[PDB]
Amino acid sequence: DHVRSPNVSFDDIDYNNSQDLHNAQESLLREQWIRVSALKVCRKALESCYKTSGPNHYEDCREIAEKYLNMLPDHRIQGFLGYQKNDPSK
Amino acid sequence: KSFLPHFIPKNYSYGDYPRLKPENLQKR
Amino acid sequence: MLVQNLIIFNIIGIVLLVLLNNNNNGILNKKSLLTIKNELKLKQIGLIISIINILIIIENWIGFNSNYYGFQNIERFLNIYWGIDGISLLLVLLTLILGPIAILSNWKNLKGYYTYYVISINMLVILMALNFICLDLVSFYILFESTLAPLFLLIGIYGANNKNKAAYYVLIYTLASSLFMLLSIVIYYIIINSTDYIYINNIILSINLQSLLFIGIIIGIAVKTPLMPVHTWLPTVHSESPLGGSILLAGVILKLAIYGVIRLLLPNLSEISMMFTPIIYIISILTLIYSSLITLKQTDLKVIIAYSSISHLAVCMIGIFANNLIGINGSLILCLAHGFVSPALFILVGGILYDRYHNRLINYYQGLSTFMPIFSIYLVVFSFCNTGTPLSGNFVGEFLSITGAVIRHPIIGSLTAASVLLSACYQMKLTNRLTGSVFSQYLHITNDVTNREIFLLNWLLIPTIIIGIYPSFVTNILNLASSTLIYSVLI
Amino acid sequence: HHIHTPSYIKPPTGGWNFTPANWKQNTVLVLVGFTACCVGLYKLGEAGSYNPKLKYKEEELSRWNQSAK
Amino acid sequence: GPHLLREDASFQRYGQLRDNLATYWKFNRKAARNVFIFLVAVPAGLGYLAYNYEGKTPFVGKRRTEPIFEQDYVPRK
Amino acid sequence: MILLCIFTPFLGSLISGFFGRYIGVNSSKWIVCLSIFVSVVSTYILFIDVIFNEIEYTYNIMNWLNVEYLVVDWSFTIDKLSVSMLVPVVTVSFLVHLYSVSYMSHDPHQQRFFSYLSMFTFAMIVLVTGDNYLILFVGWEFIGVASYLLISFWFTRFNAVKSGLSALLINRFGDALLVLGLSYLVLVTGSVNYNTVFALGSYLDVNMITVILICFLVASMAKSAQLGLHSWLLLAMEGPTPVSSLLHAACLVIAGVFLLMRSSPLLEYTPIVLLLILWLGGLSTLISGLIAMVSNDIKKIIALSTMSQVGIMMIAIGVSCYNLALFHLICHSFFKALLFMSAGSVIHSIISEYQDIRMYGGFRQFIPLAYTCIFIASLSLMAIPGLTGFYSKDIIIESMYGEYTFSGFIIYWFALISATCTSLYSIRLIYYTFLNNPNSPKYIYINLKENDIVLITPMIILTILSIFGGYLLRDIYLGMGSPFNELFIHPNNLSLIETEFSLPSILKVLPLITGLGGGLILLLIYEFNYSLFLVYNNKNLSKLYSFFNQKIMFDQLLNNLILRSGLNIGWLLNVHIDRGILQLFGPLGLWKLSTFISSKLNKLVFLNIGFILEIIVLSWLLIVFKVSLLKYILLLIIFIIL
Ligand SMILES: CCCCCCCCCCCCCCCCCC(=O)OC[C@H](COP(=O)(O)OCCN)OC(=O)CCCCCCCCCCCCCCCCC
Ligand SMILES: CCCCCCCCCCCCCCCCCC(=O)OC[C@H](COP(=O)(O)OCCN)OC(=O)CCCCCCCCCCCCCCCCC
Ligand SMILES: CCCCCCCCCCCC(=O)OC[C@H](COP(=O)(O)OCC[N+](C)(C)C)OC(=O)CCCCCCCCCCC
Ligand SMILES: CCCCCCCCCCCC(=O)OC[C@H](COP(=O)(O)OCC[N+](C)(C)C)OC(=O)CCCCCCCCCCC
Ligand SMILES: CCCCCCCCCCCC(=O)OC[C@H](COP(=O)(O)OCC[N+](C)(C)C)OC(=O)CCCCCCCCCCC
Repeated sequence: DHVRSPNVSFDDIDYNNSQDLHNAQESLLREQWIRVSALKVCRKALESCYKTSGPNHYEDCREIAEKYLNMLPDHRIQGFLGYQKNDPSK
Repeated sequence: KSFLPHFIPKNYSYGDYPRLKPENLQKR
Repeated sequence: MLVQNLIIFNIIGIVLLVLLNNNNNGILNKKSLLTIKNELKLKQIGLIISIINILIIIENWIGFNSNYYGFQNIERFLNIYWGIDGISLLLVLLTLILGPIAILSNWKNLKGYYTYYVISINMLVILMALNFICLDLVSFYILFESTLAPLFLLIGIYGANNKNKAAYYVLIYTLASSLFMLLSIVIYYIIINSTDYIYINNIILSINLQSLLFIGIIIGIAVKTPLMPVHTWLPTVHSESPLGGSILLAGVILKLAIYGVIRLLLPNLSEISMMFTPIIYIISILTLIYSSLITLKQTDLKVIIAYSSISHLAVCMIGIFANNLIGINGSLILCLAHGFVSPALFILVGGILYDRYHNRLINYYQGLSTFMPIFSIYLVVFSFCNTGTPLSGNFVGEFLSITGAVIRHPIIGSLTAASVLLSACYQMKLTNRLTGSVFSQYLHITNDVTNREIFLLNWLLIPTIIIGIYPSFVTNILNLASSTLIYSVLI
Repeated sequence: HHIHTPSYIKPPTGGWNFTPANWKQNTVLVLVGFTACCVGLYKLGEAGSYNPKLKYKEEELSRWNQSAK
Repeated sequence: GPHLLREDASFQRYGQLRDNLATYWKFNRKAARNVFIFLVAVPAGLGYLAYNYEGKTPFVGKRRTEPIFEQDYVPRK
Repeated sequence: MILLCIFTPFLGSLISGFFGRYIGVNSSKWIVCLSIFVSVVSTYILFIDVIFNEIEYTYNIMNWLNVEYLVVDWSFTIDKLSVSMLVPVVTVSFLVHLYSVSYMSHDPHQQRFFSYLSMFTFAMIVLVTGDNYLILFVGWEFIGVASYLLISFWFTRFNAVKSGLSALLINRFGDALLVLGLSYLVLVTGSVNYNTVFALGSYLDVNMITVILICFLVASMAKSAQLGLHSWLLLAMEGPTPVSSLLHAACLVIAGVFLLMRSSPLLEYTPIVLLLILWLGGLSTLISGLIAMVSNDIKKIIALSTMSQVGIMMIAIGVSCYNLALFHLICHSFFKALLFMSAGSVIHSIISEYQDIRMYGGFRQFIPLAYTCIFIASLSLMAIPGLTGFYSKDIIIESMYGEYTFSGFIIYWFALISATCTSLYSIRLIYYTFLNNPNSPKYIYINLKENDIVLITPMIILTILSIFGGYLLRDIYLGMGSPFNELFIHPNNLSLIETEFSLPSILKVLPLITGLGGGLILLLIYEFNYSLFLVYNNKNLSKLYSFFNQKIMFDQLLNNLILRSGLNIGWLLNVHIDRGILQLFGPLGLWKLSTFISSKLNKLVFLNIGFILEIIVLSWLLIVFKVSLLKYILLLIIFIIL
């Protein structure tokens, strides 16, 4: 069937647990791919709004375009190695 | 009148390989 | 199941060919019956063995999960753990598919000793294929260097006039450079007590130690891709090695360097890879530009193709060191697309022309389209694939690799676009001459492409265009495996 | 006329003024072949094509902009 | 086989030389000038461009925060 | 209906390509002509639906690229801009294929010719109908592929072979810049789809917009033969005349114009690039006409006219008048294809098959139908009032003055001179070929006869299009307020009104006076006072004549300097790096080092009591010496090796 993301953070596990570190690595990967899925859906709305609105696309699709331009920098795959090997609070 | 292209050496030395004046065959 | 069957079956195949062909050495002075038609039966058994190896990886492909994170088919054999992921699975299949092609390319153009050649080809294929399924650094090095023993003898026995020069070059350039990679592996086993992929991927080493380990490994990788300035072995080896040796060298052996980056650098030395990327990009960009301009002045047909391979593998190196999915996928697709086009160009240049005229000098060939129209069609078609014309897997690999470089480094990654112009400069200078003007006065009219050579060209062209039009056959498998290599902490 | 060496040079395009003896027979087959799946192109095109300016109502798009706001 | 290629001695001499240029190469002042340009000068130029703009180009979804067209016109007379 | 317009020419390419051996020469030509005609009728049906009824078609075959956020589909969409581009492409392609049936009837290789010609047609349809830039790039590359095979079609001719390579490599230089622009588009916007990218044009950084379109500008110059990458255009005359009639009318030379018109939603938000397009177009209009007045090959003269007219489209794009550029693009494809067709008619009619107008003369009576086609097409080219070139070219020239900027005023004079030079080289071409005293042998004129009806028919059809067509279609593209949202014009850049109301009446007829008045003066000199055109007398005139006849010496400068030094760099790298320092720091250098060292060591192995006793006793000094001296002993030992 449709498997699900085992929501597991690096912050709540012991890396010496081989299976727990594997889940946190998988958990971070699956949440980034969903954000890529969401970004593509938003871009689908932008394309349909642009085609239909014609010369009205500047006003009609303004907030859709603004949201796509905001999500684009970070709604991409970043990997799990960066956050696994770095502690932001230190 | 007719002149050789650029980057054509006026002399060379490659062992026993025959030494000849460069002839641009396009002008034959 | 995979590794155990792939090794046991091929050992039985190796022993079987030795038993049949060496049972009559003892001053029998007989005429045998397997020696007829250039050892046809012994050639056919080895050809069948190569195809069966492709069937073994398929049985494990049917059960492969593209939506699973981690190595699959995890197996223990000879006290070594063997596993496969999306990246490894495609490289294994590429390696095994070229096995039958290497044998068939040398079906009737060897002076003798066909059993030895077939065994060495099947031995080279399995050792390279096993290199993609090992799961530790030491097992990677064992399979990385084990190919040198048969490859050295293959060149020196079946090679061209300068085979002695080429055999020494491959043995010394690759062995000396890989020993520097062994030094880094020994350091890993000393301070961490293991060389397992997963074990070492989780350890962060000091930034100074990561620099020393990176340089040791990169020396072995840079020579084997190859990159400037340690590339001088490849053109000499390609021009003298037999046709099957050139196919495996240009199709698999060079791809082990990219897989070395994927295993030995990205997941374990992640912090230091970001530091080294500008240096990697500079070296690779100059490798691409210099090799393209040098290719213009070449006069040997098989050396021109050898320098063409260096230019495209610089692009593969650029893509794999991009820290994004676009570049990594583009580099992997370009590796597979190159794995078919480059062997095809060696068959056209060093397998069809050479088997008829036995001369690789460019000055003897022109106007071939007058009496070799079928050869000219395949020559022209593969030339446009080699320059990354769209509808070919090369373009999809090249465009994503260039795009991945631009995303990684907008300023210097833009120089990668010179691959589009420079590759067409030297490739279409050679093709425009072979198919141009009157049929050469130095050649006698002979047969056109035969059925065997048509078969080889067709089945190297077909995968290139299927990947070029629908690369999602490959990107679906690579998607989850490639996403693990990215290192970034966005806040 | 000239010598075309047609004994062994038979490219897919013909090689120096090649018209086979049974060209009328083959031409009808190719014309049938060309016409048959030229209709196939038409049947596929009418089913698959769509108007991208009529897929979503303008009222549906106003909600999108506000929700994404 | 049947020697389908008409071997040319001058072609063979020329081709043999092009393969063996390394024998006659001398590390003179002319060779040193080209070695410095190709392996030191040009890599340094790319070396300084790569690290100068390392992480200095955030060009993903880059926005426009400044007008393009002028509001008022001023004649030149 | 949309799949019929796009892929039917591709089926015609396959049939004459692989089944040409089986259906023969005659039926292969006509079946390919059948496939193009199906695209003609399909395009006209779609033209009514799109332009007149505001209906868009889109067929999404399947996904091409699906790498994370980057999603590229094999989709083809037909809108006002796309269906307008198909009108010159498919129509002229059909009338060139039908022309080629009788023109190429003496060629031993006709199945291959019609395979390349139809494959070229399919690529151009792909370029203008793809839904994103990657699909455009697929057509962009295969146009260059098909142009390479068509220019080098007579591959036993050494000139045709090197001309096909020249066209391919310069365009591949443009492709390398086009790829970079697409990579930067993915970097900034994450997409190549027209619907996504064009919605973001206003909100993107100006520098990012400028970088992408500068890359698009370089690619546009190579295909459209603007100044800098125009050298391949006259080498393209080595191909058969039907190739010239197609490539230079509704095809590859216009691909660069389309790329800039497609990008108008982005191109409007970067004035600096538009300024460069204006100047590059203006320079190429002036230079092309000046070269064409002293050119002597009839196809080269027409080819230089093609370059001059494409530069007229570039200046229109520069002032953001995209609608005028598209309209002049459509009209030019009609009367320029006619000029190439009517030039090939004269070349075939003369039994010597000369192409030099200096060997022509007194042809008007013997081939009156060919003269009429050239005459009408030239007048249409010369923008004679009432004709199709008048409704598309006069407005573009006047729009330069309607800009009321510094650059607009400069380029107006460049356009005005090009307009005047257009009349000059048209009259000169007509005089030498038709109205001059006969320069050919007498035997030529008794055999000078018109060609068959298959050659004539497309010329008549294009002749009518060169008379009325511009007047009928003017209101679609040039009408004020006519909705063409595919070509976006920013409200700050609308100049159609001050162009139409503010210009002086002297400038409304100034191009007409100089062309008609100047043309008559030129015609009188040839007929009555030809002694002024013996320019070999004056040394300054000879040098000025030689400079333009050699095309501003650009081809010499390109080959002798840029190409020679480009190949010499590879030679220097080959000599001093690959065969040089990398051998010294490689096999050859280490072999000499090994031989030197091993020769020293071979002298130390000999059976001698005194030798080994001395070495044993010498080693005792390592015990005596303090260990800090080890590196000095190491340096001393290396000295002894020498
Ligand atoms: C010289 C060598 C000889 C070989 C030369 C020719 C090579 C063969 C050409 C085809 C290349 C193979 C690629 C097609 C294989 C099928 C790919 C596929 O799986 O399509 C699936 C597609 C969407 O998938 P889905 O929605 O999930 O439904 C299916 C679920 N299994 O579902 C679909 O809608 C299927 C649609 C298939 C459409 C036909 C594809 C054939 C190619 C025509 C389009 C090519 C792109 C257009 C390019 C035109 C030029 C710009
Ligand atoms: C990118 C690829 C990278 C891979 C390349 C790595 C190798 C780089 C090293 C390059 C240096 C060697 C190449 C140049 C050496 C040429 C030797 C030579 O020509 O002989 C010089 C001289 C003898 O004179 P002769 O040769 O007869 O005539 C002069 C010609 N001008 O006699 C001499 O002066 C030679 C010097 C005497 C020997 C010095 C020995 C020093 C110690 C040995 C060096 C190696 C150390 C290795 C240590 C571990 C060994 C187990
Ligand atoms: C996967 C792991 C496999 C390991 C086993 C290797 C094969 C053993 C062969 C022994 C039998 C033999 O020497 O037989 C000889 C055979 C076949 O020669 P032939 O043409 O019949 O001889 C001629 C007889 N005539 C004249 C009657 C026709 O040559 C082979 O098989 C060659 C394979 C080995 C080459 C590479 C050597 C590398 C050594 C180091 C490896 C890391
Ligand atoms: C978009 C993808 C399009 C695919 C289908 C296009 C049609 C295919 C035509 C095949 C038949 C053909 O042209 O090759 C066969 C013809 C043969 O010459 P001939 O005219 O019979 O004269 C025969 C007289 N000789 C023998 C003197 C030539 O050419 C040649 O060998 C000429 C050499 C150039 C090779 C052209 C290959 C073109 C491939 C296109 C690369 C993308
Ligand atoms: C560390 C960075 C990566 C480098 C990888 C290793 C490259 C080594 C160089 C290639 C040598 C080669 O291939 O040896 C093969 C060459 C063949 O020479 P030939 O062409 O037949 O000319 C020689 C004959 N003549 C001139 C008469 C025509 O034998 C030699 O010269 C013998 C010297 C061996 C020295 C090997 C030392 C290797 C040390 C490696 C670490 C410094």
